[PDB]
Amino acid sequence: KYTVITGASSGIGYETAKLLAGKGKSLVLVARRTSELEKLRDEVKQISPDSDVILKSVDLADNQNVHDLYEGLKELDIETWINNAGVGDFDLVQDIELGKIEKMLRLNIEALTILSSLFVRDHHDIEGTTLVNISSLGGYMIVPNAVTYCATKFYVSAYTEGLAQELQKGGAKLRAKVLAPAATETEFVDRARGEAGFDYSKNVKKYHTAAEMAGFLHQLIESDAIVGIVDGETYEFELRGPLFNYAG
Amino acid sequence: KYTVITGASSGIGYETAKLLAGKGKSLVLVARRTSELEKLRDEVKQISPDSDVILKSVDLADNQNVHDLYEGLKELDIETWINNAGVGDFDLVQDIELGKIEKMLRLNIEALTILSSLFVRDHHDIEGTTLVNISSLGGYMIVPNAVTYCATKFYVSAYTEGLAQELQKGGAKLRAKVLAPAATETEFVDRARGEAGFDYSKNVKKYHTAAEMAGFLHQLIESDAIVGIVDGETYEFELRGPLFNYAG
Ligand SMILES: NC(=O)c1ccc[n+]([C@@H]2O[C@H](COP(=O)([O-])OP(=O)(O)OC[C@H]3O[C@@H](n4cnc5c(N)ncnc54)[C@H](OP(=O)(O)O)[C@@H]3O)[C@@H](O)[C@H]2O)c1
Ligand SMILES: NC(=O)c1ccc[n+]([C@@H]2O[C@H](COP(=O)([O-])OP(=O)(O)OC[C@H]3O[C@@H](n4cnc5c(N)ncnc54)[C@H](OP(=O)(O)O)[C@@H]3O)[C@@H](O)[C@H]2O)c1
Repeated sequence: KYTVITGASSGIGYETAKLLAGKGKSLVLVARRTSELEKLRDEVKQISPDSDVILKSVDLADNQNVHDLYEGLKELDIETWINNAGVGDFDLVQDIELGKIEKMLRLNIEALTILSSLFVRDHHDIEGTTLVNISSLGGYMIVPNAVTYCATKFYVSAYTEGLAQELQKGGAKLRAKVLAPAATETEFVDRARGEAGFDYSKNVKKYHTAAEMAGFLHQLIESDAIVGIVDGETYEFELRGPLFNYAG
Repeated sequence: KYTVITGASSGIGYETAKLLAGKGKSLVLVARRTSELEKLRDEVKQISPDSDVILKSVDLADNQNVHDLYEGLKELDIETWINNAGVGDFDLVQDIELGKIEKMLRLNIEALTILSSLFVRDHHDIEGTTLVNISSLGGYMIVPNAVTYCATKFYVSAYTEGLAQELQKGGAKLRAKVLAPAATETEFVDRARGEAGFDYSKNVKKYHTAAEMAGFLHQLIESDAIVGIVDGETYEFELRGPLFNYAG
């Protein structure tokens, strides 16, 4: 029985793999950097010798890549699916690189939608399955100079909040949860601005570590809440219900 | 000086074209059905003989099609650009057809974002320019049995509210606005559920006509408001500022 983590090679996804390793889970680790994946597998195996680990070097910004990934995993007994892979961009709309933004839409929205839909299709009446989508506090609150990114996270928030409440109204066994982290110390900002070495310690007053966020992720799965969100003012992690208006 | 209307071959975008023709506007009308576009052009020319009308039979669910479209109109004086083309789907996530949902993302989110981005890049400091993105009350309110579509309208809402406030803080001359219609008598229902014939008169208790929505759209342009949103209870058209939290 497997937990699937896209974007496992660094950051939130990486620390989540090490946490579920310590809980003895078997994992499917997806990302492009095979070198990083094989590195994380070794740590998983050292943490948890009897945990089986499958790697998938896959660029999820391509739509058939996404379909092929899920088709390759149907042989498997998946209890948890985590759409963690995701990139930002810090730029005015007038200055964006259309190709980077397009890649972002395809990763942040499409891959997550395709994978959520296929998983929902196949696991909606299977007891004990969970679907976790990673959004951001920026999916509930627009941040200046990250308009296009925030909009992809509002999509993930509204998508997953609606899907969660759809499954509840339908008595589905599958559970669907959305995580909304705040400043988390990952490679997200370096990747977003295109240059490495941004120092959270020196530049950001409030932020969680990736290992902390992996724990909040684990709390969310182990709970009845649809939303696990970091409050922007207190920086507390709160398990709670949907934030967006629902017509049901 | 031209107003670009995507999804002009029916519904809101069509009635808008006629309304603007009655104002003497020149029009770029984009859609797939050349049949419906030519017919509209005849009607526009009868309304307004000296209005120039350019037709563009384009499928905007293809990202290269979207790019080609903008590049073909870079030789025009565009004052207003209206991202109106969009489709819905009524279905549980577990039942969606992956292809229709994917095209919906490509149309509702990507095309709108690509055309929004290029227009902003080229027009932000051109006096008297306006960008209008057509969301829905479903972009501020999740609706059961339409989770994915709502999600795409939440994206359109957050993106355009973000962009609008971005341009304001920067002293742009370009104005960005979002229209959030409620039940609007168009082909939208038929296209979502894949068969023709849905009767608003007999099935929907509250709804605007497509001509009414064209009027709210026009009043939105003739306003200093970022959001024009129909109230779901009273069905009043309200011109107001953003609805989502902004961190600026
Ligand atoms: N960090 C924060 O402050 C923060 C705040 C709110 C939300 N988030 C959300 O956190 C999630 C995790 O990101 P992170 O903060 O941990 O950042 P990160 O350290 O940059 O990790 C991003 C992950 O996504 C993978 N990825 C990126 N593009 C990919 C692609 N095209 N195909 C496949 N995998 C791809 C990366 O691996 P490869 O490079 O190997 O492909 C990596 O494993 C994201 O969804 C992000 O939006 C983060
Ligand atoms: N009607 C409502 O209840 C309601 C409420 C809120 C929001 N809205 C929004 O209103 C907007 C306009 O739709 P409508 O309600 O007027 O419905 P509609 O009558 O179906 O019009 C949609 C338009 O989009 C065009 N279109 C669809 N797919 C396209 C594609 N792939 N490429 C290019 N053009 C495409 C259609 O023309 P072709 O098929 O000829 O290409 C048509 O002109 C949409 O954004 C919709 O979400 C509608």
